[PDB]
Amino acid sequence: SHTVKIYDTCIGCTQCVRACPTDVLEMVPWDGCKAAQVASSPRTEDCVGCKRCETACPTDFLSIRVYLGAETTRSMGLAY
Amino acid sequence: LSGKTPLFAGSTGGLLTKAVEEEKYAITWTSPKAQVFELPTGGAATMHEGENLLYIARKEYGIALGGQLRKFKITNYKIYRILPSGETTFIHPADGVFPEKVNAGREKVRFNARSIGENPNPSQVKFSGKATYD
Amino acid sequence: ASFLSSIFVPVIGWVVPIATFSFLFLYIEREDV
Amino acid sequence: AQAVDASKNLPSDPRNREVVFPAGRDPQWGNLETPVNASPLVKWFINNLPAYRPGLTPFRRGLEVGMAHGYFLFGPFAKLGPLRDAANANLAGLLGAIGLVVLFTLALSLYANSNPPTALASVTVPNPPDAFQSKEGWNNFASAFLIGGIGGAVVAYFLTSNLALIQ
Amino acid sequence: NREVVFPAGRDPQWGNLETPVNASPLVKWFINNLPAYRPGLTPFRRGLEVGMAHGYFLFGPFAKLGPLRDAANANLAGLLGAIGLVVLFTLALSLYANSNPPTALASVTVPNPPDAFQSKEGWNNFASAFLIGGIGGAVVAYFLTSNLALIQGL
Ligand code: CLA
Ligand code: CLA
Ligand code: CLA
Ligand SMILES: CC1=C(/C=C/C(C)=C/C=C/C(C)=C/C=C/C=C(C)/C=C/C=C(C)/C=C/C2=C(C)CCCC2(C)C)C(C)(C)CCC1
Ligand SMILES: CC1=C(/C=C/C(C)=C/C=C/C(C)=C/C=C/C=C(C)/C=C/C=C(C)/C=C/C2=C(C)CCCC2(C)C)C(C)(C)CCC1
Ligand SMILES: CC1=C(/C=C/C(C)=C\C=C\C(C)=C\C=C\C=C(C)\C=C\C=C(C)\C=C\C2=C(C)CCCC2(C)C)C(C)(C)CCC1
Ligand code: SF4
Ligand code: SF4
Repeated sequence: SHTVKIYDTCIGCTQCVRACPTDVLEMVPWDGCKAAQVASSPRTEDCVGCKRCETACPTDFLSIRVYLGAETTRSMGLAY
Repeated sequence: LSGKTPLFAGSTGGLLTKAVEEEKYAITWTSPKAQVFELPTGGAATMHEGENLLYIARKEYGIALGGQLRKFKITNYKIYRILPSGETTFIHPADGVFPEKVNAGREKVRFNARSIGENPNPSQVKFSGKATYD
Repeated sequence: ASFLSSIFVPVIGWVVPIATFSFLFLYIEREDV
Repeated sequence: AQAVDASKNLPSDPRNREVVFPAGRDPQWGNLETPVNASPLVKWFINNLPAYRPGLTPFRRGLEVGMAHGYFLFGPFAKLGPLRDAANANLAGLLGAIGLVVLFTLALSLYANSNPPTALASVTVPNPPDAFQSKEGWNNFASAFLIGGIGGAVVAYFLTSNLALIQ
Repeated sequence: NREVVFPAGRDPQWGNLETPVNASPLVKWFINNLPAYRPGLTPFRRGLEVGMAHGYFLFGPFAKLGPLRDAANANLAGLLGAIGLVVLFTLALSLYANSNPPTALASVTVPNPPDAFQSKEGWNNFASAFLIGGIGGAVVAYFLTSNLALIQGL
């Protein structure tokens, strides 16, 4: 449905993965020798576009972005 | 899925016709003490002494409930996805470690090595099926 | 000649909407188009 | 002290008996069993209505449904419609009432052709209602609504117009 | 411009030819969605809609052109005469139904098998509905024409 893109400016705050209500994000180890970790977006079907992660990321401009796209039952948050 | 349902009289807010037809969810957790906890949708309920189970409409309700369980110091919250055919999948944690703590088995996905400002202009990728963020 | 208005007004207000909405509703609810 | 204060906790108190229950045994479900929803009186009435009555054909259901509505819809057009004070007042009600039945039957067959999802089950009607889960059942229901609706309106027209002769 | 007429299907061996009248977009919809071919209907509903169309059609010739057309009971003759013709039409169906009718054919305009007219039951249920709808269509046409002056008089 949506597309959550994670850019190079991450620093491993782990704030995005916590703020996500639907657990769309995950912190994975980066192949960078001195880079501790980096975020990920493995289960993007469950994104609900609430943009909490964009509010959490403390970079000058956000390392993470949520681009709106094709909607569905899960993305629109319809229990019915 | 094995567990005792929390004791509550019932509520208008809860499972709907979507549950039978489309992907009802279920959350599982084990409690040390029987305590009163607010339900995800209206009201209060009493969790049992061990192996509680609750059927849930959306995945958001389960994780929202898990944050409340952490106030009671219950961190073993498990969520499943129940299709109409009965297929149950260990959905929320794919591996035993939580999403916050790093694990070697995971792999980065949808990672853009460029900076956000280095994205191309949309005029460069018009009439191609490509998107700027990709 | 004034009898034309007695036949053209109602079909515009009733027949044309019923035909358009009925076709459009079945068209949008179709599974394969 | 009064005994009413002491008995508030006991289950023998008429207070503590609870009328409301969860839908079925599962409390997670949406509905709540209430005396309006789950009483034997209401369950008997709703389940035995033509839309839910057991062992009836789809054509028989719409005829019973249409004959009621046709007989009902004659009233508003006659007494309160235009030309209510005139010799042809009752006649205008017969045409206007049949007009809705045609529009109503159109919506039925129109809703029928669009694949209807399902007929839902609730506390008042636990079983699935009928074979209203297909185009064939809804289409026969529509044709029956038309016949009964035209007949019911004629009946109300005959009785209402010839009421003085009946007196 | 190029050819408009094609063979039925891919095979040219078969008789039928694809033509505008046979295989146009408009004609295929009308014929296939007529009650005799419309999908999702039972045999009873098909006969009802067919009869209802025919009773309304057959009332006219008897009334405005039959004997006593220039009389007070003109419109009444059309209703009774049409019903007698509908009954014969109903009787014909029962004979064609009760004589083991072979099959229904599939042409280019109706490519799929047309309907469940492949048995005695489908035709018999068709006949019962023809009489019900057939008599109804004539009774409707009688009350309108007889009371058309009133309906305009309103
Ligand atoms: C634009 C087209 C259009 C036309 C031509 C009409 C025409 C009419 N409307 Mg109407 N209407 C329209 C749009 C239209 N409406 C819209 C958009 C709305 C929504 C706001 C309404 C809301 C509306 C109301 C709320 C009412 C009308 C009524 C009427 C009738 C009143 C005539 C009169 O003076 O007294 C009556 C004069 C008569 C000669 C008796 C009329 C008898 C009816 C019209 C016979 C109809 C038979 C019908 C064709 C059967 C249908 C079946 C068929 C499809 C097979 C008249 C026929 C009034 C009414 O009661 O009509 C009965 C009325 O109460 N209309
Ligand atoms: C605004 C809506 C409306 C109107 C105008 C009417 C008008 C009429 N109805 Mg009626 N009805 C209605 C709604 C309406 N009803 C509803 C909602 C229902 C279903 C609950 C019915 C069920 C019904 C039946 C079963 C019968 C009628 C009959 C009649 C006619 C009585 C004869 C007459 O002319 O006496 C003069 C009329 C009046 C001075 C005014 C109306 C008086 C009637 C008796 C009112 C009855 C309806 C009732 C009070 C509605 C409340 C229901 C609610 C508690 C659920 C009259 C034309 C009878 C009939 O066919 O006539 C021969 C008949 O047998 N109606
Ligand atoms: C074949 C030519 C022919 C024609 C046209 C007529 C015409 C007529 N005869 Mg007659 N007659 C004929 C030969 C003919 N006769 C012969 C050969 C004899 C000697 C046996 C008689 C003996 C005779 C008698 C003794 C009487 C008549 C009477 C009548 C009249 C009433 C018809 C009636 O009720 O039928 C009803 C007809 C139908 C129910 C069917 C109509 C079929 C329609 C028109 C089909 C239309 C098809 C449509 C256009 C196509 C659809 C296309 C689709 C894609 C939309 C009418 C003027 C009566 C009368 O009094 O005359 C005034 C009368 O009593 N006739
Ligand atoms: C008390 C009560 C109530 C009330 C009730 C009511 C008010 C009822 C209704 C009423 C109605 C609503 C009625 C109606 C009836 C009707 C009728 C009576 C009909 C008739 C019909 C006929 C008879 C027809 C026939 C025909 C046909 C079908 C076709 C052809 C033609 C003819 C005409 C033959 C209720 C339930 C709410 C609730 C509970 C209690
Ligand atoms: C344009 C065109 C066309 C034309 C058309 C036409 C011409 C039409 C026809 C017409 C017709 C042909 C019509 C008819 C109709 C009918 C009706 C309208 C019916 C009615 C019915 C009823 C309503 C009934 C009911 C009932 C019953 C059933 C039983 C009991 C009684 C009663 C009455 C209730 C065509 C297609 C050719 C071709 C193309 C184009
Ligand atoms: C549309 C169509 C078509 C076509 C058709 C046409 C075009 C025509 C037809 C035609 C016809 C098919 C005709 C018929 C006619 C008939 C007649 C002409 C008859 C008459 C009769 C009479 C006149 C008699 C009377 C009576 C009765 C009924 C009973 C009692 C006694 C009396 C004698 C009274 C087809 C098939 C392809 C297909 C389907 C669709
Ligand atoms: S910069 Fe944003 S995406 Fe990267 S670790 Fe911090 S909060 Fe997560
Ligand atoms: S919009 Fe943001 S907070 Fe919401 S699911 Fe997507 S990434 Fe997580």
